[PDB]
Amino acid sequence: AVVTFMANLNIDDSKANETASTVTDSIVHRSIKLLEVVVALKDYFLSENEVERKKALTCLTTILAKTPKDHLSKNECSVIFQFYQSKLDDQALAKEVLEGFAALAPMKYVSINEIAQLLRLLLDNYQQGQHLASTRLWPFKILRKIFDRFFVNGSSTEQVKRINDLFIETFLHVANGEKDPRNLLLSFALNKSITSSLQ
Repeated sequence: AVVTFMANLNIDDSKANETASTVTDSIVHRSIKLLEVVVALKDYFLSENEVERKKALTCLTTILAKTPKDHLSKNECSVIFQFYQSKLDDQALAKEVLEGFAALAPMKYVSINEIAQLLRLLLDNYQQGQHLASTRLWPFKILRKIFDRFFVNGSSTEQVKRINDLFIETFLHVANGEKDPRNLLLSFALNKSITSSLQ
């Protein structure tokens, strides 16, 4: 418990990769530290300033990404809640929760409805891609992972069909405003893949 507390105090000093490796190794080895770290960080971002909130969220997303193999299904479902109420209550920090969605996506203990709730909510309240280069850049990343993991027809379309059609408009949701080449490559590659993959 003391190790988690000192790591959470030191991350405020921006130790960068020093604390990330230690926290991820501890989580992997113990496989029970996820609840301890989330409850320890619960009051960490409770402060009014958004700086503390995003500094906690970036490391939480990093440690979630580095440990996607093992995670409780009920805990997995509980993960989404605080994130989308973080979307709803506060703004100007949703990018970190976008990398959080990208990190929690590879987890395969997701119910048929929970992934449906994710895909429905991710574009509705936020409306990603309104302005600024990165805010329109990350949505391509998150859609790339969500396509590569489960949206692709790995198991045909026995129960995924509901996402398929709507996916079209979210790809259209952030479009007609990309000028830097890397977003252009993202759009071209995803469209080329989706022409063959999608029915």
